[PDB]
Order: sequence, then structure tokens, then C-alpha cells
Amino acid sequence: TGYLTIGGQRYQAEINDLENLGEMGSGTCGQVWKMRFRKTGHVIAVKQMRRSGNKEENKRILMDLDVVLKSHDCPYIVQCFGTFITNTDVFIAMELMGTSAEKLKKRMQGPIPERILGKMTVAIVKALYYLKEKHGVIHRDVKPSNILLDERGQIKLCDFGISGAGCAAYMAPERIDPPDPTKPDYDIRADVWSLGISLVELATGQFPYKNCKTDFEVLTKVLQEEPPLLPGHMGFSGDFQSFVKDCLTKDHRKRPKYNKLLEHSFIKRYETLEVDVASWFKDVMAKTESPGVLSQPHLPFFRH
Repeated sequence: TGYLTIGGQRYQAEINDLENLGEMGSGTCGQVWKMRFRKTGHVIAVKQMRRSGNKEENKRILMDLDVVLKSHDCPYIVQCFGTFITNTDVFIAMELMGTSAEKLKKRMQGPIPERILGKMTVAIVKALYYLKEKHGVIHRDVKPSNILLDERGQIKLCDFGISGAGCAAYMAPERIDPPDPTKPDYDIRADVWSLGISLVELATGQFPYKNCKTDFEVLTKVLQEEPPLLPGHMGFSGDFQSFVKDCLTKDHRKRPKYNKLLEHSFIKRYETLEVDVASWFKDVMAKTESPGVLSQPHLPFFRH
């Protein structure tokens, strides 16, 4: 028996009862099913953790679940409705999101509007602050694939890796080469940097360390080059440009913490400015739904 808390109610459920609407999210491994709970009509994501599965993958699934289970009071973290434990599997019922920001950027082929990014920033900073203040968790993997959006207009931090070497591309300078390698810190400030990179990427439609061909090359650009700010040509508000600049402070000792970010005019304004994220999202997802083009043949050998 599964025990689900959804729609304000508690339900004793059987896993074979859930209507299977097909496999989902082949791009972030772990088996996940889109399912309908027939008693209510909610459509949910159900993760299947096999008893036979890779031990490292299961370890991460369980650690993440532990944090999600105790994060019900954060509006900005995807929720777990409950679990079913069987002889061979654990099925984890999760809130279904429509896409990640990585997928949105890919399907749009261009920028996400500032007003959406403002709502996103408020949600993600609040989720990261919650994780650290309430649970002592330093996320360590902030990036567009971990920022989820839905047709309701909600924006939430993903469960994947929520419980806390890294994705080069979003790594802070002090994760690559800290000014003091003995300081235990890890530190939240590294995630503030990754948020900044993410925002520049999404606001421009281009990851800001251009044309790197290897992981190490990107690390070199983080350390050697100026921080990659929002362009000034492009119509972004002064407040957004400042927020990004602050997040992309190279010296972590001078980079703001979440409590200071939460006072920044970019966040403060978007806590209450009305933005219709739901309509934006629906319109984008429909318009980018379908396209039909044959790939180029490899060039034949030529003796130069």
C-alpha cells in the first residue's frame, strides 16, 4: 500500500491503481512515470527506484527524498506526495513539473524574458535559503536543469541533487581554486555564483563562457576572465544587471549571501509585481511543441 497526501487529503492507494501515462524525463537518469491518480484526477510524476538498481543512483535518490520529505513547508521545492514500498521497488510520488529551464531555453532558441526570470529568481533564492537555514543543506549544483516550471506558473527547485567535482560550467571560482583550501565552508556563496551564471544564460539564450570545447577550458575561463555580466545594450533593468553583477562577484568573500540577495531590489520587486508566468509558459510550450529537416551528410574524404 501506498500512502499519498495530495489535494489536501490522505489516501491509502495501490500502485497498480495509478493510471500509467508513460515514461517521462529520459534525460536525467532514474526511471520516472507520468501517472494519474484515478481517485482525484491529479497527474503526478512517479519515480521508480529498483531494488536491483545501481547503488550510487539509489543512494542519491534516497538522500534527495529525505530532504524533500522534510521540505513540505517550502513552496519553492517540488513536493513529495508519498511512497509505495514493494518487494522489488520504491515508487516515489512527486509533483509533476512541465519542463526545466534548460529544456525551455533549448526549445525557445533565444532568451527568457526578464519578468519571468525575476519570478524565477525569487523562487530559487528562497528555496536555496530554506534548504540552508532549515536543513543545513548547501545545494552545490544550481543550474537550469534543476529549475522547474509548470503550466500553473509555478517555479520550483528540482528534487534532483537537492540533498547536496561538479558541473564545470556553473562552478564558482573558489570551487575551482579557493583562496584558502583548508577552510571547511564549502559555502552558499558558490551557489549564488551558479545562480548568476544561470541567469545570464537564460536571459541571453547563450551560456556565457563561449565556445569552450572541454570542461577544463571552461574552468580556465571562470578563473582568468572577467565575470560574464548581462549585456548593457539589451534592455535589462538596472536592478537585474546589478543582481547579476553581485552574484558574479569573483571574490567569494565579497559575494552576497542569500539574506542580502533577498533585500536586493530585483528580488524585492518581483515578490509582489504581478507576472502571468502561467500564460507565458503555456504560450511558449504550445508554440515550440512541434518543429522536419534532414541532417547534413558527413563530408566525404578529400585529399588536401
